[PDB]
Amino acid sequence: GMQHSAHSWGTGRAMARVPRVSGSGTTRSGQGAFANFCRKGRLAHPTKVIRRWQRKFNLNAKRHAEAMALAATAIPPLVESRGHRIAGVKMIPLVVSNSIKEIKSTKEAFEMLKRFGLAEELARVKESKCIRAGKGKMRNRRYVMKKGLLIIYDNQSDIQKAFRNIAGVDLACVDSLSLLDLCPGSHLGRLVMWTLGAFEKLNEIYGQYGKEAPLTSGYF
Amino acid sequence: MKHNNTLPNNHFKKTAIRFKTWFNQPAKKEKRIQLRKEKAEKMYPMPVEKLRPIVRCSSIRYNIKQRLGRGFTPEECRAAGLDYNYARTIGIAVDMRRKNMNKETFDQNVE
Amino acid sequence: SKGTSSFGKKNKRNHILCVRCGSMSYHKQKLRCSSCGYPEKKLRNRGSPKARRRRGEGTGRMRHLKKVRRAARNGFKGNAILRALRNAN
Amino acid sequence: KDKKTRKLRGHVSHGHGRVGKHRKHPGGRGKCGGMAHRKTLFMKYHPDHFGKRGMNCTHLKKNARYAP
Amino acid sequence: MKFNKEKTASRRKNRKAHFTANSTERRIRMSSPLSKELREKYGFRSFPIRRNDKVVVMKGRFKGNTGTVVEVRRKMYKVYVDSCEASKMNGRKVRVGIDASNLKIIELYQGDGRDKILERKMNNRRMQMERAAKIKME
RNA sequence: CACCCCGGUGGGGGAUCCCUCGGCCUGCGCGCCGGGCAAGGACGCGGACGCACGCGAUAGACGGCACGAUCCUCAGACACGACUGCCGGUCUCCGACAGCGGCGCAGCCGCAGACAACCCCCCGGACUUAAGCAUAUCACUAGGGGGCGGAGAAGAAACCAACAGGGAUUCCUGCAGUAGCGGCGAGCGAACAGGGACGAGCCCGCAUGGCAAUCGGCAUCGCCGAGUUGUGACAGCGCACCGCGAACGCCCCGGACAGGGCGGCCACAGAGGGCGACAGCCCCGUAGCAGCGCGCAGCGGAGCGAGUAGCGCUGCUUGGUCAUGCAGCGCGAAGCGGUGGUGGCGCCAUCGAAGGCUAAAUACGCCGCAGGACCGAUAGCGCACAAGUACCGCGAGGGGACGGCGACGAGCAGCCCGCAGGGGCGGCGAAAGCGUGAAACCACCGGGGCGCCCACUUGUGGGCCCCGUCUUGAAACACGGACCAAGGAGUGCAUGUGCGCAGCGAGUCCGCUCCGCGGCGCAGCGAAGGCCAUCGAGCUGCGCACAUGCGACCCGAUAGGCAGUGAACUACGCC
RNA sequence: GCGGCGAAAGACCAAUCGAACUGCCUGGUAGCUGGUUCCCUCCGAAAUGUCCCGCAGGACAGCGGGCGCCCCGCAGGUCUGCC
RNA sequence: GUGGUAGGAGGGCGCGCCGGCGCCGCAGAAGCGCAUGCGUGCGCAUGCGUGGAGGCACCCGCGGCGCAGAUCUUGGUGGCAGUAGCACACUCGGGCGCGAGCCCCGAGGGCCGGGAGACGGGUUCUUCCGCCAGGCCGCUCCGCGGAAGGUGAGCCGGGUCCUAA
RNA sequence: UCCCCAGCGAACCCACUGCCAAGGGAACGGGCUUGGCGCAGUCAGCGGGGAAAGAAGACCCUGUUGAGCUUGACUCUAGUGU
Ligand SMILES: [Mg+2]
Ligand SMILES: [Mg+2]
Ligand SMILES: [Mg+2]
Ligand SMILES: [Mg+2]
Ligand SMILES: [Mg+2]
Ligand SMILES: [Mg+2]
Ligand SMILES: [Mg+2]
Ligand SMILES: [Mg+2]
Ligand SMILES: [Mg+2]
Ligand SMILES: [Mg+2]
Ligand SMILES: [Mg+2]
Ligand SMILES: [Mg+2]
Ligand SMILES: [Mg+2]
Ligand SMILES: [Mg+2]
Ligand SMILES: [Mg+2]
Ligand SMILES: [Mg+2]
Ligand SMILES: [Mg+2]
Ligand SMILES: [Mg+2]
Ligand SMILES: [Mg+2]
Ligand SMILES: [Mg+2]
Ligand SMILES: [Mg+2]
Ligand SMILES: [Mg+2]
Ligand SMILES: [Mg+2]
Ligand SMILES: [Mg+2]
Ligand SMILES: [Mg+2]
Ligand SMILES: [Mg+2]
Ligand SMILES: [Mg+2]
Ligand SMILES: [Mg+2]
Ligand SMILES: [Mg+2]
Ligand SMILES: [Mg+2]
Ligand SMILES: [Mg+2]
Ligand SMILES: [Mg+2]
Ligand SMILES: [Mg+2]
Ligand SMILES: [Mg+2]
Ligand SMILES: [Mg+2]
Ligand SMILES: [Mg+2]
Ligand SMILES: [Mg+2]
Ligand SMILES: [Mg+2]
Ligand SMILES: [Mg+2]
Ligand SMILES: [Mg+2]
Ligand SMILES: [Mg+2]
Ligand SMILES: [Mg+2]
Ligand SMILES: [Mg+2]
Ligand SMILES: [Mg+2]
Ligand SMILES: [Mg+2]
Ligand SMILES: [Mg+2]
Ligand SMILES: [Mg+2]
Ligand SMILES: [Mg+2]
Ligand SMILES: [Mg+2]
Ligand SMILES: [Mg+2]
Ligand SMILES: [Mg+2]
Ligand SMILES: [Mg+2]
Ligand SMILES: [Mg+2]
Ligand SMILES: [Mg+2]
Ligand SMILES: [Mg+2]
Ligand SMILES: [Mg+2]
Ligand SMILES: [Mg+2]
Ligand SMILES: [Mg+2]
Ligand SMILES: [Mg+2]
Ligand SMILES: [Mg+2]
Ligand SMILES: [Mg+2]
Ligand SMILES: [Mg+2]
Ligand SMILES: [Mg+2]
Ligand SMILES: [Mg+2]
Ligand SMILES: [Mg+2]
Ligand SMILES: [Mg+2]
Ligand SMILES: [Mg+2]
Ligand SMILES: [Mg+2]
Ligand SMILES: [Zn+2]
Repeated sequence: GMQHSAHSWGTGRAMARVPRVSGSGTTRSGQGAFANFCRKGRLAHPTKVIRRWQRKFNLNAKRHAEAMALAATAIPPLVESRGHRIAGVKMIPLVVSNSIKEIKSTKEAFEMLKRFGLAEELARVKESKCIRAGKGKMRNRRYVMKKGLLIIYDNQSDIQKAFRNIAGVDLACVDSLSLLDLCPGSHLGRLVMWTLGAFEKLNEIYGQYGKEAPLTSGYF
Repeated sequence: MKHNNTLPNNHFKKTAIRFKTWFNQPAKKEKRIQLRKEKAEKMYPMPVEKLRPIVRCSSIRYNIKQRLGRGFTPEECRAAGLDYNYARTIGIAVDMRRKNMNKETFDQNVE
Repeated sequence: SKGTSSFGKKNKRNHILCVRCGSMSYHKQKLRCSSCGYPEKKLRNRGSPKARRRRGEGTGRMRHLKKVRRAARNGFKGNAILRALRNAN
Repeated sequence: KDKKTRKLRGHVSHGHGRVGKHRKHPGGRGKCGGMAHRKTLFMKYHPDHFGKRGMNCTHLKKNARYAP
Repeated sequence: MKFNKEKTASRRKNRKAHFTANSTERRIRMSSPLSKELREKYGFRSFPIRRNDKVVVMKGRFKGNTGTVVEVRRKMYKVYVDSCEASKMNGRKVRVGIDASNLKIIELYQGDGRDKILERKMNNRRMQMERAAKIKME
C-alpha cells in the first residue's frame, strides 16, 4: 500500500484530503492511496513478524498440567465423555506388555488393537475423515479427522513403524509428552494405551507423592 | 504522561532501530547439532574438544570459583614434558599470553 | 496565450533515443541521457525506488547470466565437445 | 476477557470524549514539561527526578564492588 | 505420512505440477491399470497408456465398453477410445475424451519398441523385488 | 392519468458465497557477472505470426545424451525418434578507451561496466522530539560517492584487570536502561566479567658468502631478464550416487461415483494431488530401500616497524566525563616504551603500537526449495489476466483495470420472416450456456396509497421537524450527507505500574546454550567516609486496564531537507 | 532552482513561481477540523481549584466507574450549651 | 430498585481462522430472494424458490472481528433529462443501393484560398472490398474496418567534407 | 438564436422537500405552533426566495503552524581584511 508517490491534494478541489496517486493517464491516477480506507491502501496497523507468537509458561506449572492431563486418561468417565468408544476396552488404563515390539507388520498391529476392543474406536476415526469447513482447506489443512488412540511407549518398546499408519493411532514417547497429545483440543481424557515400559517409567518422570522425581530434577 | 509510574526509558525514538527476531532458533539448533556430528565424524578417534586448563576467575566476585581456561602456557607444557608445538598436535590448547602466576595453578595444569 | 495557444509551438523534440538505454531520454543539446546518464561510464543513479524494478538487472533478457546459472548448477563443465577431450587426457 | 475496543464499537469518540478528544500529543511527548506544565506530576510523584546528587564514579565496577 | 521434507504435500504446488506438467511427466500421469491377465505376466500395477492399446472403460457413461485407443492427448489429459463416441449435429461422430484412470488395459500394444519398455519396467520390478527379498531375509 | 410503496416476472449491476497454477510470511539452500564483450538496450528471427513468451543470420528445439508417440488452428511432421527433459553449441548491433596500468616486453596481461539485500570506506541532512528554540534530539540515520565478497569486516593484546588474576576476533546471553553523557532538560548510553556458540593460529623484515642457494619470460634445459638500493621455500584433494514401489468388488442415487449401503483388502505406504461429487486400495505419488578412494617433500630463524608515538592547538565524534575515538596543523621521541574510565606527578601492575595474513560461529535480497492458526480477486505483491503491460509526462518519472460454462463429448442452423443485426417454432445438454447473481436502479404486471410510532373494526385519531456533529444551546438561514454495494479507524512491540489468575515459595525464573551460581528477592541508610537493622514475600508466567517510546485510533497541513530533471512554453545572450 | 533570467511586473523559467518539477526522508508534525463500526444490563459525571510562553491545550486536586479490604458506629439534620 | 450525555463495568450476539468434539450435504452445501416463527435486543431457526459443492453447532484458541456518516475510498446506479446542447447557402434531376438532405453524376446558385517544403505525424497515401461499429444526425461515404499496393538517385537532402557560436 | 420537430444527447447539483402569515426558536423556517391556502402534478417565460451553486473565508483573530522580506533582533556564517 505504500508504493506510491501519493500526496494530499489539499483543500479547495472539492475532494477529500486523502493522499491521491500522482500522475495522469491511468485509472489509478488521482485515486486515493496510503490509507486503510483506501482501495489498495496500506492497512492501518499492519501486521508485523515482531508479534509475540510464543507464550511463556512456567515449567513446573506445565509439568503439573502434564500430570493432570495424564490422570485424565486414567478416568473412564472422562475418556468416554470426550468421544472415545471404550466399551470394548478391558481396563483404562490399558497397559500392553513390552512384547508389543515383536509386532513387525501393521496388519498384525491392527489385529492386536482389534483384540483389545479398539475396533469400534479405530473405525470411528477412519470414517470421520472429512474436508475442513473453512478456507483452511486451501491452506494445506484440507482434511480433518477425529483423535483416536494414543499409544505411549518408551525407547525399549519402539513400535513406531508398525503402528504409525493405522488411522486413529498416535504414538508418543514417554520421555516427551506434550499436552497436544494428552488433551487435544483442551478436552481432557485422551484414550491412551500404554506399553509396560512407558507405564513403569511414570513413577520416574513424575515420582511418587511427597518425593522428588528421579528422572525429572526438582519436580514434586 | 499522566499517573504515578516509573519514568519511561523506552528508546524507540530512532526510526533506524532494527529488530532481530529468532525464528531461526530451532532451525539453527538442528544445524548446529548436525555440524557437531559431522565434525566428530571427520575426526573419528580424536576428541572434538581440546584439553583446556583450569584457571581461576578474575575479580573478587568470582575468584572463589575456577573455570576452564583457554590454553596451557608453554612452561606448563614443558614441565609436563611436552613441546608446546607438539602439544598442539595432540589435542592440547596452548596459550602464549597467560602468565604462570602461582604454583597452585601451575601444578594443577601440569598434572 | 499561456495555455492552449502556446501548445502549438511545441514541435521541437529535445529527448531522443538513447543509444545505451533505448529510452527517449537522450537530450540533444545536453548530449546526456536523462534516464541512464549516457555518456557517463557508470549508470545514472536511478531517480526512484521503482526505477530499479523497471530498468535494473533481471528486467531484461539476461542472456549471459541465464547461461552462467546453468553452467554453475552443473559444475562449470563447459563445452561438451571439449569436455570429453579433457576427460580422455 | 476481550479488549476494550470490542465494547466501544458503536459509540462515537471511542472512549475519549466528544468535547475533549483523543488528539495526537496534547501536553507534549514523553515526560517533557517537568518544570513547566507537568510540574505537578513531578512535584507529586517524582520529586527527586531533577538535579544532581553526589560524587560521580565514572565506570563503577560491579564485580569489584560486589559485597552482598 | 510423508517423511521426505523435500517433496511437497502442498496442494498449490501439487496442482501446479499437474497442470503445468511437461510432456514427459504427462505421459506418466496418464497411466492406466492393467488387467489381472496382464498383471500375472508383467507384474506391474499400471503402465502409461498409448495408442493402439486395447482398453475396457471402468467408469463413466461408456463403462464396460471395449475398444482400442485411437487418440491420446496429453494437454487436457484425455484418452480417446474407439467405440466410445458421440455424434455432432452434422452427423460427425466424435470420440469422447476419457481420463486414463477410468480405463483398464486389456491388451498391451507391443509394436514400436514398447515391448522393450514393458520389459524394462518388468525387469526392474523383478530386480527390486529380489533386493527386498534379500534384505528381509537378512 | 401521473406519482409513491409492496410483491411477481424481466432488466440493470457485480455484491455475496464457493473456488484459486496468485500473493504474503518464515525457515532452509544457493550465493555463480563482465574484452571469452557483461547489465541493459536496439533491431531482426515462426509456412500461414500481431501480442506475449522464446530466440540471434546455426535467429520459434542446432548437437550430444536421456525419453518413447504424439504435436495440432490449418497444412503438415513423426521409430532415419513425435512431444519432452538435461546439458552444450551458435549467440547480430548498441552499451564498459582522448583510455589507464603492470611485466624487458618479438610479446603477454590487468583495470573500466553491472550488482546496491547483506558488508567495508568516505561525505552527510532535514522533517521530527524538546509542547517555542539555537546545543541536544532525529542520527554518527536517510541520502549521495567509492569498494568487495559469498559473506564482508574484525582478529592473535602496546588488552582486560587490581584477583588466588584472566587471555585473538565475531556472535549470543548478561552486565544494563546500568556507570555515565545531557539547555544534567528532552533524551541518550557503553565496557570488563559470569554463562554459551564457535574455536586456530601465523607471517614479513637483519637469511649464505667456500660464490642468489631465488624468481619472471621464451622460439626452453639454453638464452634473455629480475635481483646484492637484497631474491629465496607444498599439504591437500577427488570420484561414485538407483529405479521399482502394496491393496476393491457388488448394489442404490445420479449426467458422472470418489457419495450411501454391504463385504473385503493393503499398510515401513491412512502425506498430498488428479480423476465427470468427498478415493489408503483408479492414477501420480507416499513409506521403503545403494558408496568410496588418492596424497603430504627441504636448508635462515633475537627478526621489530619515525615525521610515527606522544604533546600542544583545532574541528569532528563518543556514554567517555580536566577528552573516548578520528583527522589537520605545530612540535617531535625513546632505548626502553604504552596503558591502568583517562588532570599532573610518582608508584606498582600489566602489555609491546606505529608492518601483514587468518577459517568457524555472524549478516543477507534476488533466486531455488519447503512450510504456515496469513490473504482469498476493492483482499493478498503494483501485477492470480498480452504487468511494470496499457497509458500519461519534455524530462526525472508516474502507473492501472480486468479471474470462473461443461463430462475440452455435445452445444446446431432445420423451417417461417427480416437487407441485416436478429426474431419465432425448434436443436444439444443433468443444468449452466465466459459459476452464484444481492442492493441501488428500471420495464411491465398485480395489489395498495401515512414517512414512522400507538390504537383499533385500515383509515381515522393521537404523537412525531434531519440525521451525524461541534456546541451553553441544532429542525436550524451551522457543517457533512444523491443513492447502493464493498472497503473503512485504539493495533503491534518494548518497558513499567495496578488488579485478577497461575506455579513454586526464602526463594524463584525451561526456552542464550550441549548445562543462567545471570537477574530479582530473603534489609536497609548515607554524596561519601562510614553505619548495618528493633524489620518486611517474593520470583516468574498469563490476562486486562493504563502510562511512555515508536507511523501509534484513522485521514489531513503550509513547510523543511537530501538527491535528481527540465530553457520544446517563456526570459536573455551568442552563432 | 536560494539558481537562472528580467527596458523591473516579483515578471518569466513547459497550463506550476514571493523559490519550478520529480523521487525520497515521509505514514513529517498538528494543543487544530473531520470521522471512529454490535446489543442488552449495572452505575454515572464535569465545565471548578492550583500551576504552566498558560488562556482552542495540559498536569495535579475535585467529581464518575471498577476492584477491594476492615468492623472502627455514621449524619449537607434538629435540640441543648459555650464561643 | 428501575431516566441518562461524556464515561466506566458486566453478560451476551455476530465475523475470519485454530485445536477439538457432535453432525449434515448431488435424495442438493454455502450464498441469495420471499415468507413464517423465535427473540427486550444484538440476532436465530425453519418453509418455499434459486443455487450446484461444500457447510453447521458447541467448546477452545488466535484476530486485519461488526459502519449511515469521515467534501471517506473504490465500483455501480439514479434524479436532473429525452433537458442543456449538436449541421441549419444551398437547390433540382439522375444513379448505384435493403436503405440517401449529406455518397456519386449532371444542372443551377453561391463561397474562399489553393499549391509546394521544414518541424511534427507515421502509412493517414493509393487501389479493391466492406460497414448495421466510429464520424456531435444519416451514410451506399470516409483520415473508419479488412485485404493489398507503393517510397528506386553520382546530379535532391544528410553522412563519407568544412568550420561557427 | 430562442420556439417546434427527426436523429444524437451531457453536466452542475441533490438530507428530505405543497405554499403563506405571525409567533416561538441558535434572537430572519419549506418542515415546529396557531391561523391562511393550494393540490392532474403540464408548456413557456422569469429571476423574489431556497440566508441558491461555486471554494475547508483571501478580511479578522487564534496557533507556542509557516514562508517571502527587512534590520539597531538572537546565534552563527561565506567574503574582505589583520
Ligand atoms: Mg493492498
Ligand atoms: Mg465461510
Ligand atoms: Mg519555439
Ligand atoms: Mg533545445
Ligand atoms: Mg470526535
Ligand atoms: Mg476512556
Ligand atoms: Mg475544551
Ligand atoms: Mg514558564
Ligand atoms: Mg418494485
Ligand atoms: Mg471486479
Ligand atoms: Mg523468501
Ligand atoms: Mg553477447
Ligand atoms: Mg535438436
Ligand atoms: Mg566498478
Ligand atoms: Mg519521523
Ligand atoms: Mg519542537
Ligand atoms: Mg509540538
Ligand atoms: Mg516550530
Ligand atoms: Mg562476486
Ligand atoms: Mg576478511
Ligand atoms: Mg546518539
Ligand atoms: Mg628475504
Ligand atoms: Mg503404486
Ligand atoms: Mg600527527
Ligand atoms: Mg612499564
Ligand atoms: Mg582506574
Ligand atoms: Mg602486529
Ligand atoms: Mg468477489
Ligand atoms: Mg489487486
Ligand atoms: Mg502537462
Ligand atoms: Mg451469470
Ligand atoms: Mg457539552
Ligand atoms: Mg455557538
Ligand atoms: Mg442535530
Ligand atoms: Mg435561524
Ligand atoms: Mg452537500
Ligand atoms: Mg462493510
Ligand atoms: Mg499505546
Ligand atoms: Mg501527511
Ligand atoms: Mg526549519
Ligand atoms: Mg536541491
Ligand atoms: Mg510589489
Ligand atoms: Mg507558467
Ligand atoms: Mg497517522
Ligand atoms: Mg441511575
Ligand atoms: Mg472553565
Ligand atoms: Mg473547538
Ligand atoms: Mg485527574
Ligand atoms: Mg438505566
Ligand atoms: Mg454512553
Ligand atoms: Mg460460519
Ligand atoms: Mg451461528
Ligand atoms: Mg479493520
Ligand atoms: Mg456505507
Ligand atoms: Mg456514526
Ligand atoms: Mg448521471
Ligand atoms: Mg434541445
Ligand atoms: Mg455553413
Ligand atoms: Mg502539401
Ligand atoms: Mg484515402
Ligand atoms: Mg455504419
Ligand atoms: Mg428534438
Ligand atoms: Mg413565513
Ligand atoms: Mg402548519
Ligand atoms: Mg418551468
Ligand atoms: Mg432567486
Ligand atoms: Mg475555514
Ligand atoms: Mg499557547
Ligand atoms: Zn539512456
